[PDB]
Amino acid sequence: ASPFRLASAGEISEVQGILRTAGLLGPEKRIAYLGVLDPARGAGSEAEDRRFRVFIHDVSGARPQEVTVSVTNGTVISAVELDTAATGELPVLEEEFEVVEQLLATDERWLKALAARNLDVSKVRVAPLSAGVFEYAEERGRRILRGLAFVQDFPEDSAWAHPVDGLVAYVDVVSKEVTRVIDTGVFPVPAEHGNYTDPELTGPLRTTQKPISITQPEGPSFTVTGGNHIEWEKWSLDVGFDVREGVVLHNIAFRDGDRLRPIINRASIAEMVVPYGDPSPIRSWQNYFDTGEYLVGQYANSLELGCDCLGDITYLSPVISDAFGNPREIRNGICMHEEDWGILAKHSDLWSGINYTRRNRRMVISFFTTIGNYDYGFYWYLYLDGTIEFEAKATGVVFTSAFPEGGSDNISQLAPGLGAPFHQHIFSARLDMAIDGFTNRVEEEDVVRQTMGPGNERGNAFSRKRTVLTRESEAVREADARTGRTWIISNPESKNRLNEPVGYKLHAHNQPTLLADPGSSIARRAAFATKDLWVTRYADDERYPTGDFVNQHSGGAGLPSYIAQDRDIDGQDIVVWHTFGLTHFPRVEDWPIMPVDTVGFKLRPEGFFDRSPVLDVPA
Amino acid sequence: ASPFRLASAGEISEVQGILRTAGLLGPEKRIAYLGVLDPARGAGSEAEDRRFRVFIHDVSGARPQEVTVSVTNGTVISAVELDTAATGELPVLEEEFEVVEQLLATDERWLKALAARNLDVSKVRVAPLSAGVFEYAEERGRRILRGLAFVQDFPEDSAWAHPVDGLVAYVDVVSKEVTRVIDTGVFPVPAEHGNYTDPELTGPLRTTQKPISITQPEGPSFTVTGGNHIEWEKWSLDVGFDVREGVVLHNIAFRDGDRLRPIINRASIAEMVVPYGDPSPIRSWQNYFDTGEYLVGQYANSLELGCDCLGDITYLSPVISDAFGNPREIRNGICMHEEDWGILAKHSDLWSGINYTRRNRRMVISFFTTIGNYDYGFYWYLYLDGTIEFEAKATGVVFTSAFPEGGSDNISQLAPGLGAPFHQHIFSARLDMAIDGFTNRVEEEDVVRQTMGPGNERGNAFSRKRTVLTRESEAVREADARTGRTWIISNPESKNRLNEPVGYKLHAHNQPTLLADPGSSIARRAAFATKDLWVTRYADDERYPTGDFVNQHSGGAGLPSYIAQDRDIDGQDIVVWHTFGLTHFPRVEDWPIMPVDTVGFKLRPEGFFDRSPVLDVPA
Ligand SMILES: [Cu+2]
Ligand SMILES: [Cu+2]
Ligand code: NA
Ligand code: NA
Repeated sequence: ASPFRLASAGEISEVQGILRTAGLLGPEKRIAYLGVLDPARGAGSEAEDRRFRVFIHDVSGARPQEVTVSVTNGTVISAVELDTAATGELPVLEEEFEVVEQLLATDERWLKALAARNLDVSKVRVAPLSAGVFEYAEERGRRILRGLAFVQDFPEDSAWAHPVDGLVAYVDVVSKEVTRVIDTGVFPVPAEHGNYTDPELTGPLRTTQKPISITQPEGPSFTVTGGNHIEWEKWSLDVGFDVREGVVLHNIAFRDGDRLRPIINRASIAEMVVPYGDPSPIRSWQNYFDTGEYLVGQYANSLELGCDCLGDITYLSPVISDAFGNPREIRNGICMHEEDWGILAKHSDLWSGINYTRRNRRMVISFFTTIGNYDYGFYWYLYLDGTIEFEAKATGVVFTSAFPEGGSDNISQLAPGLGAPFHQHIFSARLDMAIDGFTNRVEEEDVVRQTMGPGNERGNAFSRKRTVLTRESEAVREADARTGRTWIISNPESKNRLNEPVGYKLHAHNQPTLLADPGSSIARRAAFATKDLWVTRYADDERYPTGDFVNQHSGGAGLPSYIAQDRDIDGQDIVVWHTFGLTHFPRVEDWPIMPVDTVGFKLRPEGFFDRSPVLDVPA
Repeated sequence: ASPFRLASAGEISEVQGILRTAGLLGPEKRIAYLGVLDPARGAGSEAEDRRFRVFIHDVSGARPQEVTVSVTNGTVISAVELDTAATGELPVLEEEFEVVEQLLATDERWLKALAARNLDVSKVRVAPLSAGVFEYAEERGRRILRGLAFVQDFPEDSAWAHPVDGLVAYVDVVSKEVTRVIDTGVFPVPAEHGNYTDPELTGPLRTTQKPISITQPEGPSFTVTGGNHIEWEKWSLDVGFDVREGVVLHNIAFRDGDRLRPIINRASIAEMVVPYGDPSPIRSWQNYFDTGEYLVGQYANSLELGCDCLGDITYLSPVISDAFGNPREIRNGICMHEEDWGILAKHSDLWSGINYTRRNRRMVISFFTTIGNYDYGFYWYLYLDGTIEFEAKATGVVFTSAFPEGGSDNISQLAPGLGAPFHQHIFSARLDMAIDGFTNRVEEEDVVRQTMGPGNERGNAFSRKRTVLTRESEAVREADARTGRTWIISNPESKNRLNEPVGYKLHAHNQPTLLADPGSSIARRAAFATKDLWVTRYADDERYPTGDFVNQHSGGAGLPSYIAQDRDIDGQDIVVWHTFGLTHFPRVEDWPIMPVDTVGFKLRPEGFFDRSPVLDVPA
């Protein structure tokens, strides 16, 4: 039955077949995105209709299309020609990755720039970098990538150690033309290698680590049915996968006694952006929307046992479409396991004589992706006590530049002559809430300090206040760590045994939000990133905080447009969008490969249950 | 040699003998605190002098003494009589715990109050609660405890479910007199039990948890020598234990190539306070300095294998003095183990074809203590990548009251008629820094946003600024989460290969600090808790942010007194004092036994190393 099951090879093949039969997938067409759509609200009672959404690119220069297909019924539901100058370009295609370097290698301007620096063109790697929207009128409606160069001394060399600063190129990847080559002057190309598997750099490998063995002799405590339905320690959910968003959780619910109680209808990382803070014209345009522009799911790693995921691991192997509509498996792309999480609850009582200790555990659902130099792990955690948590783990190799003679206010030094421009990695978690069902509301809760005086003669009292966000125009909120600000999602029509509305409290890390000037291109294209919390009324076409087409798309779409509708969110079907990020001033310790750093958020039950939900956990 | 070794049973007995011989430990004397002193600065070339500090109480009413003994030389170094009305009372004595209930049980005022509520005196437990300093002039110079009552229906009942509100009593535990009994009127005593091992409340215990087995077939990767010297994955340290502070870390250093590089000379939790935010006179005086008043180390639990600490565990069993100077072992009081910590670093490179993944681990040193209703786990972590972290885990049973008819702005409802007053748990970590040696300084680092305009035409630039804290008067700092504020401890005389001062960066959680009105008794007694970061010049007698004697002691000592000296801290031997805490508005899920919640901080290397320190970690 499972309408939330993962896409199968057969379903993608059938989408291909339906598109072909309908005249929409001839030899010049390429699929830039393909994913299954979620069931409509209230569709459970009706029969399944598995629908897929497809963005089709045309290599001959014709306009791209957005298409929705019914794989159940073998039909095309809708097909619409896109005007990309207006609504945005399609996501970067796998196959364009090589094109920037290939075109530049026979361009006379590019070759002149390389010859000035005594660089062999065969050794020069060029990254295919998203272009954004700046002052170049000719780029409007054209698929552009920008190119930054890095020297690779030999095939196994880390080119990131050898950035070619002072040089950037712009390329039309459809007409296959180089539009601009900018050379602001030569900088020394940093000479030290950054080869972290070279014994010369690592030194002798440590022989001091003794093994750690994590086993489950009776297997894991979770079950998987229907391919992707998880049941674990009162929790129930479906693990989806999408080529854009990556791992998506559906139908997060908790079995409280005899009742399956919904909590979150859909949880995803709906966008992530990496804005750079270096004003050099060589990099001042760079803002990588890894999710919206590159599609993080499509570059999910195959994860190796005992290396990437340790313990008793159950894998999912999601299937995606290649550029022609053939199915492609990402073998062992999703890890699922439970792990011990220390003490859950403990008390040694002075009067009863009873000593009591219980252990915690969490269910982990993760994937790891690679976008150029960056590698990111996306981890969702469900805990015994009802807590839900997301954690992003950032690693890879830092994006480099030259380090200016005389230093920099916007770049860190990593090695002689080698710099790393300052940047942020900013995520948007889209939480389609369903606290005990769909009738929800959000309150902002602040700690309230009280003045010494009447009613508080010793000046010890403190309190809190809650402010209901009633309409979307009032629902764009900022952090206030000093006042312990959190946000509670509750169901005003579902009360606990103490007659208080059931709820969940979102605890943010209160890291800095987008630092760019509010008048910048990135502040408009990533408006979501300027505020910590947004609440919208649910709509099926409001999927991403940046809109459907982010690549080379100005403001116009996404959260600021959604919120303008000023819809009722006080006891309605709502969606929370939480912005959270890492602000990275690279350190020498990040070079030549960066140790993991983390950011995330959690939600904890807040009067959702009638007492602790973990009293039945055994010793 | 090991001058940082744990106190032995023999040393404690020998201190007893030296005190007895000196005429300082007759039959009326009791030891309220005993601990080993750290070696003086510059020791190492000179032979060992193990010195112990002792606070000696007199049950006959004589003035207490502070005494320092050289156990090496068999001498009393110093003995001084204390005027407690001036400098503070000694910590609460174990033997005083029973006294409050016992004295109240034959007091006619107390009995009248219990009779008004139809409570059998034999069933009424009375907590021995620290008194603080308020308006009661007769308490000055007297050892007072206050008593709040909880009914126990039978021996194994959790009395916390049955608070007796409207009633409090004050008792002189030396003269054995009840000074005051206050009855502001009857409240219903909540009737539901809170017995978390009663099958009627737990229901059938889960049978769904399959085992998780964590083993190390070759044993652990760390060594223990000299009883408490740890070496693990380049780290070196000594694990101390004190009855006041609990686990204390000494000589944290990292072996970088051939050189042992100090980072932190001493790390401890030097105070922790639990202020309550209920303005009822029954509780408005309550502020529990678990460390300074009660001594958290003395109540450290014996930790059961597979239950409290999971995996291949190495235990220390610290020895403390009882009230008479006899040694007492806390068996398995400190857990030591290493554990896997997910991915350390990972990159799959598009150009080199090299795929690389390494796992992280951390060394864990912990203890768990119980202070009445509260139980707290203190965890120190050292990570492969040079990160140092502390985590506190708070659990136990919440402190209860009646829940007022018509609600409360300062108390949460947990069960019918049962409340939990709002409170905070606020810690002070004292980090005697030694970044590459003792010549250190602290900078406050904020993110700096930049305006769009000349030099920043696209409005993307961002930067940071660092402000050196030059003197103690400038070194009392507050959080600013919005600007990503951190604090860097560096050595201005030790530079990395890039000619930059080596450093470590402190990352705080930026939780609310002390909420009480600044004119309250607790704001003065816990002044440290009002600001996130303090920096002092090291002095051997500046051990606690609240001074040596916290019990019933007004302001006048501790950090505000130390900072007044306005000493140079710019390239000097300095101490960082970081305040961090949890603000707890109890939830129904916290009842009848609370799931663990956490707070802490970490320090990460910041140009301390010349490149990543984990390049030599094997696959
Ligand atoms: Cu980064
Ligand atoms: Cu608490
Ligand atoms: Na919703
Ligand atoms: Na120091």
